[PDB]
Amino acid sequence: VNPAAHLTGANSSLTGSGGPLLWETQLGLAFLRGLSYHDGALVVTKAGYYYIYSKVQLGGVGCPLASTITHGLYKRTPRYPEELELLVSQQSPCGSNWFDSSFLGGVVHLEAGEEVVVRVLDERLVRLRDGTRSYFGAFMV
Amino acid sequence: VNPAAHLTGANSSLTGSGGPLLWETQLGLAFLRGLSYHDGALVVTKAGYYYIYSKVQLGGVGCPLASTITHGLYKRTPRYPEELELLVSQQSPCGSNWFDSSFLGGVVHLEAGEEVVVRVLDERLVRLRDGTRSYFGAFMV
Amino acid sequence: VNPAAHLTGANSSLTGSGGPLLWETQLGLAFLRGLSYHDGALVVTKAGYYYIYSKVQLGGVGCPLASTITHGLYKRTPRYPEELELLVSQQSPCGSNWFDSSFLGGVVHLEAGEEVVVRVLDERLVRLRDGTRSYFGAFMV
Amino acid sequence: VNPAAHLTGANSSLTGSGGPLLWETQLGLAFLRGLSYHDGALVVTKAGYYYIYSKVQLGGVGCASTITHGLYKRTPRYPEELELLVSQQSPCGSNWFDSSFLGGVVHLEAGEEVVVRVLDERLVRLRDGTRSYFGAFMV
Amino acid sequence: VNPAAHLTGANSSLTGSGGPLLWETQLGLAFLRGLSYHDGALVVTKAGYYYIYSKVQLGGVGCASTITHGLYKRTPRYPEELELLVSQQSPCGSNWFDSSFLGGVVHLEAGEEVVVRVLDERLVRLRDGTRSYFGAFMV
Amino acid sequence: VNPAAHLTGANSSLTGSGGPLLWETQLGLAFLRGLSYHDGALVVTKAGYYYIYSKVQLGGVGCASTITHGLYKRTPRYPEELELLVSQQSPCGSNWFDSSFLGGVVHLEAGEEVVVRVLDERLVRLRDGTRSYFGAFMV
Amino acid sequence: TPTYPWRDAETGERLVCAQCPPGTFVQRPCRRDSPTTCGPCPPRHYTQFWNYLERCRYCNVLCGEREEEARACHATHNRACRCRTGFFAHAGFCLEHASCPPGAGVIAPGTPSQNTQCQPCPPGTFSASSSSSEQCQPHRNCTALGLALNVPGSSSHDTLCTS
Amino acid sequence: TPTYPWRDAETGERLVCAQCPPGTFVQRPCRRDSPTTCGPCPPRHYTQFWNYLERCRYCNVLCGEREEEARACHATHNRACRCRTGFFAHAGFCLEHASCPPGAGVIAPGTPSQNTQCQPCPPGTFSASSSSSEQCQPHRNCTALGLALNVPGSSSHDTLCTSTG
Amino acid sequence: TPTYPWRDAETGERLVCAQCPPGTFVQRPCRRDSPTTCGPCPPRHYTQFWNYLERCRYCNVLCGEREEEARACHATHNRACRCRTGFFAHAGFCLEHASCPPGAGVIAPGTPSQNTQCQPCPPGTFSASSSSSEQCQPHRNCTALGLALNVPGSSSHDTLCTS
Amino acid sequence: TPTYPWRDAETGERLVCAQCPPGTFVQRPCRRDSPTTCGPCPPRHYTQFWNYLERCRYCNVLCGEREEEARACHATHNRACRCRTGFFAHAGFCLEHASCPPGAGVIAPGTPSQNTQCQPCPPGTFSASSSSSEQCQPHRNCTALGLALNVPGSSSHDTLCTSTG
Amino acid sequence: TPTYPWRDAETGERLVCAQCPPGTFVQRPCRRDSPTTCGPCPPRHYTQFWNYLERCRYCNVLCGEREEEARACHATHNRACRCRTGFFAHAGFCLEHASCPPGAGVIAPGTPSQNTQCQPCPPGTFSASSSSSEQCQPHRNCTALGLALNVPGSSSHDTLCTS
Amino acid sequence: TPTYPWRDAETGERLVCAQCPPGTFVQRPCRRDSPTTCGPCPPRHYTQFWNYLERCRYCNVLCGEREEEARACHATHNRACRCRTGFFAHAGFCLEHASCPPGAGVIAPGTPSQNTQCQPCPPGTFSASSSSSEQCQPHRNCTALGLALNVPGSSSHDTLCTSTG
Ligand SMILES: *[C@@H]1O[C@H](CO)[C@@H](O[C@@H]2O[C@H](CO)[C@@H](O[C@@H]3O[C@H](CO)[C@@H](O)[C@H](O[C@H]4O[C@H](CO)[C@@H](O)[C@H](O)[C@@H]4O)[C@@H]3O)[C@H](O)[C@H]2NC(C)=O)[C@H](O)[C@H]1NC(C)=O
Ligand SMILES: *[C@@H]1O[C@H](CO)[C@@H](O[C@@H]2O[C@H](CO)[C@@H](O[C@@H]3O[C@H](CO)[C@@H](O)[C@H](O[C@H]4O[C@H](CO)[C@@H](O)[C@H](O)[C@@H]4O)[C@@H]3O)[C@H](O)[C@H]2NC(C)=O)[C@H](O)[C@H]1NC(C)=O
Ligand SMILES: *[C@@H]1O[C@H](CO)[C@@H](O[C@@H]2O[C@H](CO)[C@@H](O)[C@H](O)[C@H]2NC(C)=O)[C@H](O)[C@H]1NC(C)=O
Ligand SMILES: *[C@@H]1O[C@H](CO)[C@@H](O[C@@H]2O[C@H](CO)[C@@H](O)[C@H](O)[C@H]2NC(C)=O)[C@H](O)[C@H]1NC(C)=O
Ligand SMILES: *[C@@H]1O[C@H](CO)[C@@H](O[C@@H]2O[C@H](CO)[C@@H](O)[C@H](O)[C@H]2NC(C)=O)[C@H](O)[C@H]1NC(C)=O
Ligand SMILES: [Mg+2]
Ligand SMILES: [Mg+2]
Ligand SMILES: [Mg+2]
Ligand SMILES: [Mg+2]
Ligand SMILES: [Mg+2]
Ligand SMILES: [Mg+2]
Repeated sequence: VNPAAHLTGANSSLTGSGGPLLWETQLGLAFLRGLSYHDGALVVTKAGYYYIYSKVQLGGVGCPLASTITHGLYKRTPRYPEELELLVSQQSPCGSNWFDSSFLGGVVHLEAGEEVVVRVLDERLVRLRDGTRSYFGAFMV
Repeated sequence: VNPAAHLTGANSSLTGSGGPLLWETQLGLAFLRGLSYHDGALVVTKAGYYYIYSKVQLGGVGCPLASTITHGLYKRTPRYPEELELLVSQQSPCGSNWFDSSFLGGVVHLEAGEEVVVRVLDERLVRLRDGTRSYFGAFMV
Repeated sequence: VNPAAHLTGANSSLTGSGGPLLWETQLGLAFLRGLSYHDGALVVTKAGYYYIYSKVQLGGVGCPLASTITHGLYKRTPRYPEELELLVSQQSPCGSNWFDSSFLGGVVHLEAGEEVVVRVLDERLVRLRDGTRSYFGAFMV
Repeated sequence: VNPAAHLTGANSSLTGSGGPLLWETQLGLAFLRGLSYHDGALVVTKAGYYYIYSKVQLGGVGCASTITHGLYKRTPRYPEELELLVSQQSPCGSNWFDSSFLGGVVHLEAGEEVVVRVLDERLVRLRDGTRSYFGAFMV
Repeated sequence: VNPAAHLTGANSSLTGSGGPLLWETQLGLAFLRGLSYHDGALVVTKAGYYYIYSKVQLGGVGCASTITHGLYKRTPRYPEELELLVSQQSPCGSNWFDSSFLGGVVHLEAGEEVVVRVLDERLVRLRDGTRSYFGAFMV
Repeated sequence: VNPAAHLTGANSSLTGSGGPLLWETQLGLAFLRGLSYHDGALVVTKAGYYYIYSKVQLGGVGCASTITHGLYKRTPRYPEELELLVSQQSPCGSNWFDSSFLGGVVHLEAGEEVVVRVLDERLVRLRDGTRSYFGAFMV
Repeated sequence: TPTYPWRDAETGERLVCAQCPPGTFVQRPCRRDSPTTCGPCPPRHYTQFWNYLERCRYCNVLCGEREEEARACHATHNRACRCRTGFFAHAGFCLEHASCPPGAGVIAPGTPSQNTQCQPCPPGTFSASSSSSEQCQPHRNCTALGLALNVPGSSSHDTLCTS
Repeated sequence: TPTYPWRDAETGERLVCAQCPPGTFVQRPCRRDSPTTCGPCPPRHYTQFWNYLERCRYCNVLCGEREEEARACHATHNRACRCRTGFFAHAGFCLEHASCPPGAGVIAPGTPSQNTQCQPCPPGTFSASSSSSEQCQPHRNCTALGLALNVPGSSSHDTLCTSTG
Repeated sequence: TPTYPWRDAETGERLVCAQCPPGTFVQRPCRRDSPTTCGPCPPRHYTQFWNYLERCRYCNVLCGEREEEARACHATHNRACRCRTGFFAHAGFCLEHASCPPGAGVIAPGTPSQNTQCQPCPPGTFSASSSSSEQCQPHRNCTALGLALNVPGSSSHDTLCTS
Repeated sequence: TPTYPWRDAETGERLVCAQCPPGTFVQRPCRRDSPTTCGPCPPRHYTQFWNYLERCRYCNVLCGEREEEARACHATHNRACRCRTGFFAHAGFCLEHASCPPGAGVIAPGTPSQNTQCQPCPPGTFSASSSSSEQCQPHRNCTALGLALNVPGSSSHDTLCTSTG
Repeated sequence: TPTYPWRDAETGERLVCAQCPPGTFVQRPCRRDSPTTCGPCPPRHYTQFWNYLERCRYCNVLCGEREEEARACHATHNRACRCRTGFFAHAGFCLEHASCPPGAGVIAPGTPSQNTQCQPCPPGTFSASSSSSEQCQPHRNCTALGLALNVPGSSSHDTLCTS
Repeated sequence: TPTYPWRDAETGERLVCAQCPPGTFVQRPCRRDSPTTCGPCPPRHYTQFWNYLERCRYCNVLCGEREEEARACHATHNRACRCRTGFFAHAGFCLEHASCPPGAGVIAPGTPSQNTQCQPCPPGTFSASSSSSEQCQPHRNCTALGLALNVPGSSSHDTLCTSTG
């Protein structure tokens, strides 16, 4: 059984806490197969190389100049008390109302017990609609 | 044999019918291995989790305010007479002449007989060049 | 052992030569497993279908009208004295200062001895930060 | 003695009421010579052709987003204002400034009044009596 | 009796021909006092220095994208127009308005004519004779 | 004989020094009648109320990004300029043009001088003496 | 019948004359003896309200290529303009009515004051065309026809059925 | 009543099973001797058509802070959203209803689908405020009031009369 | 004490009068016999420098809703304005002080001339709030508390520790 | 003649095989006793150089509605596109040739690579139309015609003469 | 030789005088007895056409820092300007000639009226430099040199060959 | 001193091993009888906290042409960048320090974090140049110099006096 997961945007996705986004893990298109989840982090149970990915749908009305949106995938390990940046985009997409989408994919090595989370600063620009526009997944390669 | 496919932009890609895009399936870089194709839909013959993906290259001259472009991957099942949205971006990329590209990837579970198609509204903003800029693929994970 | 690799943006990434980008292959997040590397090209040692991908982080101050940025993945074979385009985006993202990110993924068949490289024209718009924002990888499917 | 006048932007110039702008008439560069003033209007007392003029300085941040600046006549013979000279500008096209100038010759009778309006008044920026003003002279 | 005039935008003002603009000379705020008019030109009959002026209201949707508005003299002594006072504006920077005002004193002889041109004329928006006009008075 | 003047943009008009603009006073459309000139200033010799005016043509490529165009008085009774009439424009909102016009009546005594300034001067575009100019007449 | 003050031009006592009604103006002011004389507005002129004008106001309003007279010049009113069929009024301009792209349909048609209003076609409905009149229609019901499903429908394509 | 093919697991005979109606899904397929068992859609799920799903589609639609439920998740229909009062729908966003400035008035109040509609105040009427509900109202009529005209009105300020005539 | 030229209004010889000091103007010019007479500036007027004005300059400067008097009108100077607390001066406008978004903190507070300055929170530090005062603080040190690490911190969230 | 290494499958000897020329590909590799068999590129494919492909590169280039074939797919070259008449190429798009407004005239007509070129009408010439082919033409010369000047010309309107002198 | 009407300044009969040719103006109008007297244009002035001006037109045109005289002032024409080498005329401005980025080459050089024209380098060709003169050159032909292929070329890099 | 669990490989006893301090990493885990062996971080790597990495984190931070090293890669800290002289930091870019135009002067010079600060020249002062260091300076005072005023000054040009009085 090769591990895989795809987590979707949900009603509680945007905590506003400065923490990572939360996701649906069971309903509609969301699923975990050989991965676990905890407070928005995917939790690795099988060591190996994973392609991780995330898309977030952004949008707003005008810019506040703070007009750069970062979207990123970050690793947590219990051996070091800080997160490690893995894959990150900066967009300034507001160049009235606007929509843009940010995608991230790549392969990283992950040990059992390590976790990956998704952060967007500023969180308020993420637009949830139906679970198909913002999401977070991975599978082992 | 692990299923995979990569279908490319082609001369007949844009039908204008409101239907899904069509693609090349045999020539140049296009290929099917353990997947089939029918009227623009990839057709699953082996049940499992697939990472599906699509990129479309967009472009134009100015905006018509109708200035939001949706790009999405949609599932068809014979058990329900409507399509299910899987993965979707909204871009308003025209913020004289412009180019933008939209990527979508993610994992979904697909049964044999189910199909996946790619829709862009509005279709007229997709720019074909050579099969390398708009495309649609998948492989099992 | 299934081949995989993920190469990161590095100090020497932008040669200015008109050649392909260079990448880190050993340090931090960069790795090769059953793929080799040479002068910015990933070098295939095992024939098969690969999902290849690349992200480059772009940015600048205003546009020079030359204001279209191409990002692409290109194949080299020893049987033909020219490169083959595989996957390509055009962005005109500067529509003061701006940031945009371009992602590319897709599956291609590669023989042993073939190579894949990443080109951005114009190279000067790529912004390196820390190896997490511009990158190039692949794995066999 | 040829009637003439120049009124300047003042602290009380924007009443926020939908009415005309008010102005300074006495201090600094403001003056009246053979014309009178009343709650924002030049009041004519010698009939004749007058070149009238006004300039308003406009400004804001971002963007209903069209601005009219106009000179308008009142006569007590008719219960509505008459438009004399008018501009529409949409200059919000972060910070912005733009100036609007109007001048033209009109015939005015003793008792008729001229005033200045801007919609939206909110966009007028006063600084010192030199950027927004209103005046006239007989020709 | 000091020559003066104010002509207003009219229904027939844009001929589409490359020629000058035409104007109303008699009705509403339009008038002629010691000046004449002819196929769009003020015609001088008393020699002197004149303040001349014109304002055109401009507008459109989106964007060759530069607009000239100018006042020009004709004399029968020379087979080409002379430029007197001119502006270039590129205000298309969806909907937009902008106004252009020109005024200045020039010396005119009996028989000389002044006219107004805008390129591209297409961008002039008439509304009511108050936003586009053309006038003069001797000084 | 009623004082009047119209000075035109000239080759030497932008000194780059922070000082006022210079102008042509004699050739083409430029003239002086009962006014004098001196290193860019109209110099008054007959006291009175004057309508003064100026128009500058502005232009550039892209974008400190606010432009002031103003008319200013000098009197030898006080060691600083007085601002009379002023506009701020930020029209850079690739190529762009915009014109600024100022007119107004002020009282001037014999010996007082008026000048024109633009900051940043760099943005003034001369072409032919018709797009940037400076003048006055007594009223 | 309202009134205005007037001095007699030679006697100089305050008289109180009657104003003239809409559609008219003061041809000749009142005097010692006779009431105010009111003439009717010449063509191309008006007075909408009671007044003491010595000359009617000019019908000064002009309609552009994309406008028609919503009210003609009349003795008692100026002309007014509205947009022609096909255009609507936005910021003092007559813009063309919008089309609703595929996957979206018309809920309210365009009018002289309002643009075409659109929406995404809800589930079970479609529109396959850019159009400024075509609305969200419901999918063909394969079951209510005694037919089996061929290809499912979407917001921009009708559901298909087989023989 | 539409059908889906099946096969008895014991014998192997082809079966023609009945589909399930809106509000249900196939919980058990038909057999030679019992019909298809249709289950009711559980909370947060739905089926809106005749169908043979082994599970109901999820009510996936989320409503933002500026939206409320036009329709609830129900067994026969997904949830659906419209804009709250104060807001209207432009291009997938919920924007604030514009105010008409001074000199202009509301001809149609804004709705969930539609923005405030303003014309400029016609002659003899006015609006002095920025408002998203104030309409062009008619000028104080001094002649109808028997009073003397003090200052005439405009599109943005009411006519003023004296207190006598 | 500087001076200016004057003709006597009836005799017409060049006299050399004294100017008037800041805060004053020439009520009456000098003559044959008497020195220049200098009056003080009326209210709302000024003269900042030595002069021979027949009327003080008017305090012409106006402060807007978002400005306060940095200097009042005075006999010797015009009024001047600066931005109120909360705003700073950018292009002759008083804009609101910026907030630093999560993942970034305040290094220099806003003032009347300068906007809030921000930066990304460096390693080992955080800010979990949009704020125009809140700065980059250091992560909770789990080890310097005799506690084990629960969840690691980031530029926008504090590190957590367990019992 | 360039070469690629190979190996006889029966014996095992190294071979030095010949490459195939433009317009062909390797259909069969060389052997000890027969040379490399070069096949002609099949329709819709090409090879433009000396090469040892086992299959020809595909003619992948597509021409939009605003383009036509500058070159056809041929066995020695991919297809290639230029803009149709009426259009020129800016930044991968095919834009419409600008018109020169009134007061300005064409100095160079637009091509597939280049947009219309306009100057403003020099003295003694004019253009009265927006056109993408009308050049600045010289004013009616009333003195050359022996006629009296009626109205002088400008950069955008022709001089007018009377019908006599 | 065309003509103009004139009244004699004291007799007042219509005379028919000759105009003056380009490069000249009317120093003195014709009379009873003598033909029109034509003076030549002073410096800095002109008359391009036949005329009866009492003063030549002023050479009023000014060339800017990025312009040179395409025609000097002359008795019979005004000055005219074109762009200096390095710039071209776009909307009444002299912009700098463009560079063609790597992967694209020059087909037409810049001139005073036209910008540098570029294109993607077609197959078998390259340009490795941003430049406003450097064109698409063909790849090194490894086969036409008796060498084997090292690394293939692209639109922005030359093909490499080995010993 | 913080700890991580472990297990002797011979016996199987649980161990409570010591973590490694900033500047080190775990090279060998603890055993029943020897403590954890902490290795020094090799060049180009670091650990900034107490930790149990089997390898140090890489100094991944790169400095652009417009940046210099605010901090070097060190065993206890990653590298870090600030803008070079002439430049300041806005939104992840290093922009050039603005010049104040004529009529305005520097109140604060620009730093790596902050752009040039300009006010307009207050009365009795001036600046005649675009400069990123020139401050509003006071006008030549003709009365303090005993000289006659020639031309008054402005915010952008100095007052001029004659050479006598
Ligand atoms: C050239 O040099 C001369 C010196 O020989 C110089 O004259 C001085 O000008 C200053 C500024 O106008 C004067 O300072 C003022 O003095 C009076 C008292 O005498 C004060 O009341 C003034 O007001 C202050 O008050 C406010 C409180 O409400 C404060 O907030 C504010 O700080 C005000 O400044 C002020 O101090 C000074 O009196 C004269 N000096 C003499 C000797 O006359 C002149 O200004 C210089 N000229 C130029 C053009 O630079
Ligand atoms: C109507 O037709 C008449 C012809 O009957 C025509 O008159 C001609 O005008 C041209 C242009 O003004 C004249 O050409 C000039 O001739 C003189 C010598 O006589 C030259 O010096 C002139 O200058 C050139 O010199 C420069 C060198 O420094 C050159 O760089 C430049 O090319 C200049 O042109 C010029 O050639 C010509 O003399 C008259 N012809 C006659 C017979 O009088 C008139 O212009 C036409 N009118 C209209 C309105 O089109
Ligand atoms: C398609 O058509 C059939 C009519 O044959 C509809 O069947 C009814 O659907 C409703 C929906 O709630 C059910 O309550 C009824 O039980 C259905 N039919 C019968 C026989 O009772 C079906 O709803 C239609 N689908 C639509 C309108 O989307
Ligand atoms: C967290 O707290 C502990 C204090 O208990 C710090 O421990 C010191 O870290 C420095 C950093 O160079 C070392 O040199 C010392 O060896 C440490 N402690 C001892 C016992 O010697 C630790 O640095 C703190 N972490 C921070 C400030 O990030
Ligand atoms: C590279 O060089 C060789 C010359 O040695 C060229 O060889 C000729 O290519 C043409 C192309 O149609 C063929 O018809 C000829 O058969 C070739 N050579 C011989 C020996 O006949 C080759 O075309 C060159 N490649 C280019 C210009 O791209
Ligand atoms: Mg539709
Ligand atoms: Mg209102
Ligand atoms: Mg913060
Ligand atoms: Mg033309
Ligand atoms: Mg090049
Ligand atoms: Mg300075």
